[PDB]
Amino acid sequence: GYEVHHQKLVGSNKGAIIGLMVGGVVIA
Amino acid sequence: GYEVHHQKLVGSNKGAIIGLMVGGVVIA
Amino acid sequence: GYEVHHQKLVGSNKGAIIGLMVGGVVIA
Amino acid sequence: GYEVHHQKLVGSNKGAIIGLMVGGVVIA
Amino acid sequence: GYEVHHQKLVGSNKGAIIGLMVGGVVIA
Amino acid sequence: LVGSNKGAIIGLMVGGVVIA
Amino acid sequence: LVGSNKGAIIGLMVGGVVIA
Amino acid sequence: LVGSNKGAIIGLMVGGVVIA
Amino acid sequence: LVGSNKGAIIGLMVGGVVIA
Amino acid sequence: LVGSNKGAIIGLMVGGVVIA
Repeated sequence: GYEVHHQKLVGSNKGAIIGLMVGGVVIA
Repeated sequence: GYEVHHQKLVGSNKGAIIGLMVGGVVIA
Repeated sequence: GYEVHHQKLVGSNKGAIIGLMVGGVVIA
Repeated sequence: GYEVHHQKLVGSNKGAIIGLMVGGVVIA
Repeated sequence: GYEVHHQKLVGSNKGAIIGLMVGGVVIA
Repeated sequence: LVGSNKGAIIGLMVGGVVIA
Repeated sequence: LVGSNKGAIIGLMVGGVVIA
Repeated sequence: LVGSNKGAIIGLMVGGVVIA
Repeated sequence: LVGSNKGAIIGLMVGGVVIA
Repeated sequence: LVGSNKGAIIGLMVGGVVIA
């Protein structure tokens, strides 16, 4: 179980690159 | 189980690149 | 089970590129 | 099962490119 | 079990690059 | 196979994306 | 096969996307 | 196989992404 | 195999990403 | 195998990322 809230991320970025992935949450 | 809320992300970005993927949530 | 709400993403981006995909949610 | 609500995404973007896909939800 | 809230991240960054991944939450 | 590759070569493909 | 590739080459294809 | 590769070469592919 | 590789070579691939 | 490798060579791959 996981919870994540009220946060922020700011500025230009190189993205997300991901392999074989099962059941994850990816914000990128 | 997962929960994610009220957050933000700001600025120009290189996106998301993803392999074989099962049941994930991807915001990008 | 998953929940995601009230969030935002801002700025021009290179999109999402995805391999073989089963049952996922992709916002991009 | 999945739930996603009350969010937004803002700015011009390069879309979504997806391989073989089964039962997914793609907003792009 | 995990909880993360009210935080921020600021400045241009090299993204996230990820191997085989099961059930994680990735902000990037 | 003889001679150089600068692009992508695949024997069998199921799903996936190739950008030259 | 003999001689150079700059694009994409596939033996068997199911689904997927190619951009030259 | 003879001669140099600067790109990508795959025997069997399920999912995944290739950028030259 | 004969001659130098500067790119990527894979026998069997499930998922994953290749950038030349 | 003959000649030097400056890139990446893999027998079997599940997940992972390769940057040349």
